[PDB]
Amino acid sequence: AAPLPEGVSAEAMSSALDRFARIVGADWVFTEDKITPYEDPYTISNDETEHRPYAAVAPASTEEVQEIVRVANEFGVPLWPVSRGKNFAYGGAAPVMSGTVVLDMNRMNRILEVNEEFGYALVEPGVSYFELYDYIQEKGLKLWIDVPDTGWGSVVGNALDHGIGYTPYGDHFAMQCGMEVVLPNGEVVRTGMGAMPGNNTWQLFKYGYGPYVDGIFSQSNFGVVTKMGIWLMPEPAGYRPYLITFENEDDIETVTERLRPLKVAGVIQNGATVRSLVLDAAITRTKSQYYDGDGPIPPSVAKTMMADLDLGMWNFCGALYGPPPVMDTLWTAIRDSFADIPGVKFYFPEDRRHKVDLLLHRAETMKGVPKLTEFNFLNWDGGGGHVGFSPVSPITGKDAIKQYNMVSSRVREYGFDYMGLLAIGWRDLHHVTVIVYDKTDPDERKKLDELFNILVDEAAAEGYGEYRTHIRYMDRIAKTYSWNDNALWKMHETIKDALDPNGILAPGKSGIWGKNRR
Amino acid sequence: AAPLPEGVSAEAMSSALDRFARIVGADWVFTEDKITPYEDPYTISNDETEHRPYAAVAPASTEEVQEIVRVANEFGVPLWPVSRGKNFAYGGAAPVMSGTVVLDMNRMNRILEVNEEFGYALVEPGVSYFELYDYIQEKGLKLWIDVPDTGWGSVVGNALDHGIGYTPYGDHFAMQCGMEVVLPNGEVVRTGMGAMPGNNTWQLFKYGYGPYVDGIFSQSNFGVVTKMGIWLMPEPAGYRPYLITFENEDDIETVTERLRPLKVAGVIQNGATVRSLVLDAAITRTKSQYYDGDGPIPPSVAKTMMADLDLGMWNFCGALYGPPPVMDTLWTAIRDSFADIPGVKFYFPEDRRHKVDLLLHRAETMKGVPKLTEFNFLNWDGGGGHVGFSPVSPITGKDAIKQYNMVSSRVREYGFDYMGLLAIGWRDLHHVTVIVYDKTDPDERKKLDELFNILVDEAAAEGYGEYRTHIRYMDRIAKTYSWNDNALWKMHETIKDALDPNGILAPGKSGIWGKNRR
Ligand SMILES: Cc1cc2nc3c(=O)[nH]c(=O)nc-3n(C[C@H](O)[C@H](O)[C@H](O)COP(=O)(O)OP(=O)(O)OC[C@H]3O[C@@H](n4cnc5c(N)ncnc54)[C@H](O)[C@@H]3O)c2cc1C
Ligand SMILES: Cc1cc2nc3c(=O)[nH]c(=O)nc-3n(C[C@H](O)[C@H](O)[C@H](O)COP(=O)(O)OP(=O)(O)OC[C@H]3O[C@@H](n4cnc5c(N)ncnc54)[C@H](O)[C@@H]3O)c2cc1C
Repeated sequence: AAPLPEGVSAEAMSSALDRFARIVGADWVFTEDKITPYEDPYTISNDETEHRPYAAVAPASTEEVQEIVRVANEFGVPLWPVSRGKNFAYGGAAPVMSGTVVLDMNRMNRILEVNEEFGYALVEPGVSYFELYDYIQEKGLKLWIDVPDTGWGSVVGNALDHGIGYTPYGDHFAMQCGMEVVLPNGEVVRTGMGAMPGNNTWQLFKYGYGPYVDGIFSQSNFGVVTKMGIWLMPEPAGYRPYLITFENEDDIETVTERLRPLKVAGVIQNGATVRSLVLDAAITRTKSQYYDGDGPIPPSVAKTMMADLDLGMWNFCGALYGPPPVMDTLWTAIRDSFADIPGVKFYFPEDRRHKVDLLLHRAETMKGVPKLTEFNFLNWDGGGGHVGFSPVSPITGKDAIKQYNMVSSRVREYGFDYMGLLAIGWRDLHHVTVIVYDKTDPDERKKLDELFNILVDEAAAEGYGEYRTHIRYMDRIAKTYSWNDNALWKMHETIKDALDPNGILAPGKSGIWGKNRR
Repeated sequence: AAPLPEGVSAEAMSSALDRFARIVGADWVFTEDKITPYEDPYTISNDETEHRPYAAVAPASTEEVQEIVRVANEFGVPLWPVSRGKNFAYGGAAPVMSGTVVLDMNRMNRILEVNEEFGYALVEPGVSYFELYDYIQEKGLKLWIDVPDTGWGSVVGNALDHGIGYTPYGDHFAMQCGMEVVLPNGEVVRTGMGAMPGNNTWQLFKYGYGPYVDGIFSQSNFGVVTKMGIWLMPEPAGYRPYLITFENEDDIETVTERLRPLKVAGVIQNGATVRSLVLDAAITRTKSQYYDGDGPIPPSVAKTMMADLDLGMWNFCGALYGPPPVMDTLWTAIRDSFADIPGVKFYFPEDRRHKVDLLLHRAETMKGVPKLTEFNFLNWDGGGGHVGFSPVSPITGKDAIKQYNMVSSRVREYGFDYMGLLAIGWRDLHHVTVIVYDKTDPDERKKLDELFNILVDEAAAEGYGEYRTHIRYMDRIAKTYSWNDNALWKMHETIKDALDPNGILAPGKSGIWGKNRR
């Protein structure tokens, strides 16, 4: 069902696939029926010709990657690199442009080094959070990792896409240090201290000397990353996870105001996440257990869910790290910041009367333990796919309540339950909207797509721009960053054409196309 | 005395200078006698044709910068951008290539915003640490800045060169967020959230969307930065600076071993700096006050200096930040790490019996107060210039003692006093050598240059590479990063040729030349 990419003959694509099998072995080129796991699991498009991978190649080594790229250049065949291809909600493993060949690097799954005394790992793209965690536990190394939830994905791939987690080390790409890259011309480079032969500092110091370029290979089609370093947090002297609940939907305004100073100054040591009722309820319950109506849940049902589950309309999870005197002092500051809000409640794990419970689950994540759960937002409405919209805004009550109002209104009018959170990294607020939908139903897919377009449009007019998005929306989000007639993308295109003149790496990633396709 | 740059006619250079004065006004083009402050203050070269600026232009605004660059392209005339041009020990304001016109941006000195609730500033390149500090004190804003010592320089220029300071915010470029850049083609771009019109998040979130490119404009000739954001630390709830001295030169091995875990885990909240006797003595004394010999100081004199000044052979300055219970807990951990070393002593300010004193001075710096001092290493030998060599290494005793041994041996054999420190950022050790010399004396200049070359060569063979260097050595340091036949510089050159095909921005910065001069 997948078309050849525009400009590429069937002869060309056939020679390429052939030379690919000479490079990796015939068993490691997939076509035809074996392509289905490279499809987006959470379909949005109703046009079945969109975002369709033609083929996949799975190399064993950096140098194989290089040969493939050289062949790609030779026949004009475009590649879409994935590390493990678990980018669910963002298109999974699927390309922007139909007919692109997937460059699957899952087989390159070596943990090249884990260093306990300097707190780092050097990993290939195939390495999962589960495998890294399991390695560390197995060797008994006193290190924590930082994981998404749910905890599927590549350490490399998630970091390159600017992914996040729930410890002090939650900004994954900020913790990156050193990479090896195959450039679009097939040359291989190492960044930072890795460009110096005989260094023992690749993972100890980011910059090296000269222009700092690691960042240009994140959210990018400027090269293929084959090795990447990441800093790992030493196991702390203590760990106390907490949940603060708030009774009223309006509380999120004053909560955000109080969060701002604690986060700017670092009194809260990890990202602060304040989740709406449904998002946290969906960890241990489904909709049909509280309401049989087709549409979003009414208020009386909300109050029932709150009483059963000991949750609020807003649910703030964070954690304390370090020696008990430190944790005690920080807690005093945090708790005092919220004590005077009517209806507030404060919980540590021992205060949770349920044995299967939101805090108990999130406590795992904020300690860097990768988990899958039986229930999460995906099962709230008995199944479906999801998409997320997570634009950046200032940490103010005004911005938080305005986004909650704007988004919840539209989401509910479209027939979806509102599932949103307010996330704070350091100085950055994100109102994150999660929309679960029936990806098998074309009428729902249309509604979802339309809702998504409108949410982005209306958010952008208030000055809130997206930092990470699905393959289907990459062009749209790029057009948000339109200052001076798209001057920044004009520079990205200049760099693209110099590094990749034949435009063979992931055409359209981050809205970057290349001279032959612009 | 300054030659035209190679390839540029006298006609061409004359038209350019003319059009420059049409752009900025005739009063803001300097030539002839007014060029002398653009010379390197600490001459190394004995060839007086090297590193000589032909002229200087001082624009008032971004858009003037753009016009200049467009004219530079038109006549083939190369520019060397400076923010304030206080890069002393690195060449001052002077270019790598003689005949380059200095683009002096000192007049662009607006503090565009200082935001107390979100802890940031947006500054133009002319803004000094002194001016930023003075602004904040004047408005009574509860923010600290992070300053070099001595505290001259541009907030922008120092950060772009990967400069450092002495608070938790000591990695200046890591604290950068958002910039405006004039590209070598004269187009203007804003990075991150600044590329979205109507954002209020330029200084709140680094990435924006897509490839992260801010880094490529650091230590670079890829564009001219005209505005830059930087995060500022909220004033903490307490501040306790300390000095730990060690009696024996050999102690630095075990000291580095003990520093490693404290720094990796962040128990020490700022950079750790362990300075040799002379470097700290030179803050309050000169050589001739303790020894009249021409050569380096003997051991008996060292012991005299230690007893007078309450200093050791090694002197560790750091500081505690936050609420007293936190500072108390961290101090316990730090002090216990070193208590068992024979001859160790521990001081807070009230324990220093001298009123003019190393700890009292460094206490200012580790609180982000910019200062000049009457005495520092520059006056140790009655005057001269300086150069520094600060390569990266792992935080081990073995690496520290090996570098101390290697460097002190050669430095002393050349007739200089050893002045060195062990600096730790987070995971990175730097043995920093400071060499003070008589920049007026050509025999000393020759010795210094030779010593410098040899120190770099021998360090690099042990796997220790430099991250920041003088204009004279930029090509040399680039050749350190030589893996895969200089593959990283080959990529930098690809980017240079695409962004700057006429090679008019700072030819030779970081060893990056451009097609017309390679
Ligand atoms: C229920 C749910 C919860 C989620 N929770 C989180 C969360 O808490 N935090 C979070 O950050 N994300 C979260 N996500 C998003 C996503 O699932 C994770 O971020 C996941 O870790 C990303 O997949 P990956 O690691 O395999 O990346 P990949 O799919 O391997 O890579 C992502 C993209 O990066 C680029 N890329 C990858 N590898 C390379 C390479 N080697 N060289 C060049 N470019 C490359 C490509 O553009 C690729 O499409 C969630 C998703 C869902 C569905
Ligand atoms: C005694 C002594 C002590 C020192 N102590 C320290 C210290 O503690 N910490 C430290 O970090 N340094 C230190 N230094 C080095 C130096 O003095 C400082 O780093 C100083 O702040 C740098 O000068 P500047 O800020 O004006 O940078 P500039 O000279 O303005 O800029 C430096 C370089 O960056 C580039 N550049 C600058 N601005 C731009 C722009 N807008 N766009 C593009 N490229 C640009 C150019 O390559 C330029 O040559 C010390 C030096 C001496 C002599």
